[PDB]
Amino acid sequence: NLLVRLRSNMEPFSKKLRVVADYILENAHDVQFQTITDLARNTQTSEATVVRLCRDMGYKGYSDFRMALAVDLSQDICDVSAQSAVDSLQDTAKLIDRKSLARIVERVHQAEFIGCIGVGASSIVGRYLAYRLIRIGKKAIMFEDTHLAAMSASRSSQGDLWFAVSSSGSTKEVIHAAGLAYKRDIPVVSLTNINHSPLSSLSTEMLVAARPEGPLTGGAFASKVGALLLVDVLVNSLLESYPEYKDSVQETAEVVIPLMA
Amino acid sequence: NLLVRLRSNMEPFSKKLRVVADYILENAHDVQFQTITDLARNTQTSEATVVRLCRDMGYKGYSDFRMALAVDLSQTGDICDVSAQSAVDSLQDTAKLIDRKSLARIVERVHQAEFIGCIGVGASSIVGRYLAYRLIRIGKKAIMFEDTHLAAMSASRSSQGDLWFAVSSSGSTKEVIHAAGLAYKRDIPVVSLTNINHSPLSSLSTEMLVAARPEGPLTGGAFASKVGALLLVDVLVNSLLESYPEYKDSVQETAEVVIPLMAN
Ligand SMILES: CC(=O)N[C@H]1[C@@H](O)[C@H](O)[C@@H](COP(=O)(O)O)O[C@@H]1O
Ligand SMILES: CC(=O)N[C@H]1[C@@H](O)[C@H](O)[C@@H](COP(=O)(O)O)O[C@@H]1O
Repeated sequence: NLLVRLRSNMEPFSKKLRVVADYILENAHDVQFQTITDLARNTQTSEATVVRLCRDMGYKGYSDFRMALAVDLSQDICDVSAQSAVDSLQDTAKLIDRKSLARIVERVHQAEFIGCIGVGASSIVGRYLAYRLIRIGKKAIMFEDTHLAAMSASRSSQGDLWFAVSSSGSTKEVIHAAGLAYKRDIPVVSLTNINHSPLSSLSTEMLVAARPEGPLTGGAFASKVGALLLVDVLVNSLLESYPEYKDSVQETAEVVIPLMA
Repeated sequence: NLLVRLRSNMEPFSKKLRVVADYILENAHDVQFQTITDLARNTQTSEATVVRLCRDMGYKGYSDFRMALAVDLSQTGDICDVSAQSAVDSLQDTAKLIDRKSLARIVERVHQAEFIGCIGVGASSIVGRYLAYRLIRIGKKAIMFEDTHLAAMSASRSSQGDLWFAVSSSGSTKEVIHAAGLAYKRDIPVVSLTNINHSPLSSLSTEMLVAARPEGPLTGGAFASKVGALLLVDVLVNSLLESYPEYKDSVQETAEVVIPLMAN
């Protein structure tokens, strides 16, 4: 019925607003999975125009409108769950840009200190990255306290590198912390499931997994599995280009032997 | 080297120890991926016998021995596509292995549970966090601990209506077992999520779900091992959503309340 309201309330809109209004009507199902940056790009308008339209429909902004749009459209298990994750792995392996991956490998190799940022289900992905970095002997820290991450990002200096782990690239405190590093000329690598988002303007490099999240599918295993695959490839490529990291894999494995039963 | 020492220094070993020395000398590649509980079973000897072999050989115990073993063995196309392919094979292997009778029972325990405690360290922290996250999406109270002191203290006072998940590929991590063991001993259900059928943890588990690809001393954290542990988490919560469609209201409401935390 929010569609019914859009058509009905479309009467008073200017040309640019009606372009976006028309776009959303004809692409309702796909817009669930688009960021504000996507919708502005796809309509050839601006983010300011999208927001202005969402406000005219009664909403606080784009995220709020998209949430309503998702609820509006929504109105064997082991094998389906597994197949959906196999598909996303495959799709992600096709999408991976090898040249940006190779630059990212060199950035990590050169980094003295790696900070990672991510909340909600992205906290799982950022944790796996920091663990895998620690396995090869890098200093890495994962923050879900976005206040502490903003404060670290704000004093960041040559030698540091940041990963912003966010499927949507639209999470306010994650973007804020990442942007502080970016504005200081610190490399920021984003791990996302969407090509264009607010975070992309604040990233020096991006890896993109398959299956963008919508309002009702955050944390979906199909979206998270591709993001974890980005982490896996990155650290295995580091291991391949710099075999000396294998000494660290070995030593970190040895020192937790005394922690076994 | 450890393998040469096993060979030559085994003259002085007893028959019982010889059986274990012989099994290892013949199966050494696979022994990397076995728990003390497997080596004992596969040789039909006690875990005490296996330990005695290990210490006779100058190691602290089975895990120390198994680590030297993997290092001793160690001296004998595109990276994206191979890393993705392993994870594919692991997912499909885990899917075929899933015991659907256990899974249905585990779903019902979760449904009944008023409080869910989750325990895991190192790379298993990632799996336990995903579980607690997916629980919180359906409106369950779930806490993930990697502080194993805190996890021990909570488990030790655990009471009717609680349920624990012990996340460990090996089921052999000392402080994780200890905390799971405390709940188990107070008759509170414990569900283990591992990548091995037999382990110290299995004898302290009400139920178990087993992912493919057992970890070895030099492959802890491998994405092909973790990807199947995460698939178990997904299938668990998706079954719940299928049996108890009312959980979809929490999925929606948990999605709604984080909208004001987006940039737009
Ligand atoms: C759509 C949705 O449910 N969002 C919530 C979580 O599920 C999600 O994991 C997290 C991080 O979002 P990201 O920054 O896009 O990964 O954001 C929100 O708390
Ligand atoms: C073999 C190995 O390196 N083990 C280390 C980690 O990589 C592993 O994730 C953790 C928990 O292991 P689990 O309890 O078997 O999951 O134990 C060890 O710190």
